[PDB]
Amino acid sequence: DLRGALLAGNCYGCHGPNGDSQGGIPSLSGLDADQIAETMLAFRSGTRESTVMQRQASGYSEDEIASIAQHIAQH
Amino acid sequence: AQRVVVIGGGFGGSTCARYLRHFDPDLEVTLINPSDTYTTCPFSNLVLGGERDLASITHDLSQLEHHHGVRLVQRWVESIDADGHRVVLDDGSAIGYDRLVVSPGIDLRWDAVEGYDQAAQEAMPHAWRPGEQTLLLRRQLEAMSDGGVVVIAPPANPFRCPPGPYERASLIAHYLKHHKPRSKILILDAKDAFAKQGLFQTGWETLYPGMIEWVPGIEGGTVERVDAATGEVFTPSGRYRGDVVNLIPPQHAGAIARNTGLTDDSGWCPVNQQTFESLQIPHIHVIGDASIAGAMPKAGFAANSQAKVCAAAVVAALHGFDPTEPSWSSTCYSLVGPEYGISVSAVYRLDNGSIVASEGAGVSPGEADDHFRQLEAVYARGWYDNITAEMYG
Amino acid sequence: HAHLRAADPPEAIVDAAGLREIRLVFSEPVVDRFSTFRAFRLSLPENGIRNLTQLNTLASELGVDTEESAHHEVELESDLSQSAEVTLHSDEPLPAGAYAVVWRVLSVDGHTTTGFHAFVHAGG
Amino acid sequence: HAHLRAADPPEAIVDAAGLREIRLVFSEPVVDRFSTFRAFRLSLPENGIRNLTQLNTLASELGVDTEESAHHEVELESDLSAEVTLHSDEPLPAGAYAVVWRVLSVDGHTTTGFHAFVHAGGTA
Ligand SMILES: *Cc1cc2c(cc1C)nc1c(=O)[nH]c(=O)nc-1n2C[C@H](O)[C@H](O)[C@H](O)COP(=O)(O)OP(=O)(O)OC[C@H]1O[C@@H](n2cnc3c(N)ncnc32)[C@H](O)[C@@H]1O
Ligand code: HEC
Ligand SMILES: [Cu+2]
Repeated sequence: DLRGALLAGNCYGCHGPNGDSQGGIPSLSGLDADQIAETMLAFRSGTRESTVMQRQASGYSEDEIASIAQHIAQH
Repeated sequence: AQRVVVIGGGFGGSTCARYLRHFDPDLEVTLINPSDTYTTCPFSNLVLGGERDLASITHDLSQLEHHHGVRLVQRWVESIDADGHRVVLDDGSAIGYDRLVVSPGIDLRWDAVEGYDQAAQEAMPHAWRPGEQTLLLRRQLEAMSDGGVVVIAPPANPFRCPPGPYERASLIAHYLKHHKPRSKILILDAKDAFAKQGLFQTGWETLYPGMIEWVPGIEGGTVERVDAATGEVFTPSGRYRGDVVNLIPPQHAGAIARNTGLTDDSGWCPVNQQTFESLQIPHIHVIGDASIAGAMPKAGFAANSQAKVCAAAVVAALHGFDPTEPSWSSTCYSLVGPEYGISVSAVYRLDNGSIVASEGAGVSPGEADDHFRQLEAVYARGWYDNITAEMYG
Repeated sequence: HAHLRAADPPEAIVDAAGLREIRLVFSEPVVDRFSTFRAFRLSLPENGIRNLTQLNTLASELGVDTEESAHHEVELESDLSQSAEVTLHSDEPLPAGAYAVVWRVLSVDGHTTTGFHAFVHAGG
Repeated sequence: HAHLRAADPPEAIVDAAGLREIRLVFSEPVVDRFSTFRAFRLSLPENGIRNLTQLNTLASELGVDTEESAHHEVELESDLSAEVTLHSDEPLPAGAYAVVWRVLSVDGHTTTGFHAFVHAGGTA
């Protein structure tokens, strides 16, 4: 669906086209749903320290985080 | 075969063209832009600070045709036939559309600051549109003798990239600190507050102490008049002279949006907050700086973000389905110095027909260490190479 | 053409405690009846000027014609029929400042020119 | 050690009407008791000065250890934590000025320097 595509599309803005980073910001492509979701939430609550990932991660609900997670790994 | 014509190959349009083919590869997608190449205003501050050149921030649009099958037309769009669903070019040719995406960026308001018309831009460059102007200002900074004063006059909201003038100050300072250490920067602001003000000022105090003076509008910082002949800026606190002066005039939507009647009184384009279809001419969509997008800054990231939602929405409209619920994000990274980075960042969400920031949005933390600034600098360059890859790879 | 060849105060920053006399020397003589001289204390930019080119630029917005301006006029008395040597008086001495002397002059060759001379009077 | 990063008034010619203080900003803080500031109103030559290099020449003649000189010293009460504001009770008259210092940082290093400017008068 387009819903998931829009939730996810913005991640490519920093993380590179379909998760392939040119550098600096880590890559996304070589990660599965579970890893993505589990660290989104980790950044969100603070558990995992971010420079900007909490600012971004906090912008999403737990449901949306699952959609984003799925869609990036599937694609 | 259904047709989408996209006007402009910058942050908005190129992202739109690519995503249109991603969302429906059955579309005949034509993107129109005066040039085979695009130079980014982002990172042009590093050109001003003599860290890169214009080539290093210029990109080929050819990949959109070669790889993603977007017909790339190198022309100016002169006229929009809204009724006849056609676009007229500068060569006299025409190109028809079932749905039109307009992402033309900004024009400078020539009638806004007394003294500053089209002719004033050679001596008193804005450089708010990159290329020729970036080049002119840098050559000025290079020719300025040590001990001179650079004047930067940013405008009132709203304008393209609200931190941009303050990163410009920062990086010009970086160039001055290592080549012209006596030189001074003077910001004559129309506003009483700016983006990431706390962060910039702490950055300036530590990287460029004593280099930079900031005068708010409330203390007579506003530019009422300028004299392009004499490097003079006139303000309620008096007359100032700059050895180099960067005047940044208030802005509005690109000519094509204005001329076509897509803009309202404010000089920006009102649009359906969900679909970015124009609230004024049906079947034309407006993205990027030219749009009125609620909370969303006039930033490159925003344009790119808006482009995605827009692509999705036009395929929705072209295949007779309801538009989906949309999501956006924007993040403006500023390099206070090449190894000192700060950010303002947000995710966006429709809330009562208005685009609004989610909770969580904010600027870099106030009381952080040097490592943190270094990292955000690394990440800024990451974003830059990444987002341009997405548009032009 | 009657051009400025020399002047006192000269084109510089000078201590001139009681300045009451400004002297102009022109390349040809000059017709009193058809020559005008005016003089202004320049109100400098807030962040000031850094050299004499900037004195001159600023001084050149004035001219014998000018009306209301940023600057402040100092009433003068010409002391001359025909002469290459013009001398300008004020009863009281001049406050310190950047000054511009602007003229329109008829040469004896029949030509009209305009011009200016600028200096900085530092006090003393 | 302790270099000057900014000064008010700037190293320029200015209309500083009744200037009652001079403000200096250094790269790091500066020890009060051990640091001395002196200010001199410059006596400019007959011919005057044509630019800032020549003003900076004229100031480098002076120093903190300076007894007999061409120029007139001025009484300043000093207030020092990297900004120094030199104060005078009386507003300063028009002049080319020099401020000169010997300055001790907290690492025990000394740095001397000068900052010159031209105050060209004007009114309140
Ligand atoms: C000036 C500036 C901007 C800036 C920045 C720093 C500076 C100094 N830093 C940024 C940053 O760190 N992060 C960020 O997200 N944005 C930053 N920006 C802003 C960014 O430049 C703009 O917000 C962005 O450009 C907006 O995108 P948009 O697509 O709306 O405008 P554009 O990129 O300029 O592209 C417009 C293109 O279309 C062509 N054009 C215009 N009219 C026509 C017609 N009639 N026909 C054909 N082509 C047209 C233009 O030539 C241009 O290529
Ligand atoms: C969806 C919209 C997004 C997903 C899913 C992810 N991001 Fe990012 N991201 C960014 C930076 C600079 C970092 C490094 C961490 C930091 O300093 O904050 C990250 C990190 C991640 C990670 C951890 C990766 C790892 O290998 O350890 C994941 C799973 C991740 N991000 C997913 C930058 C940005 C950014 C900048 C403007 C945006 C919009 C996003 N990230 C968005 C998403
Ligand atoms: Cu003649």
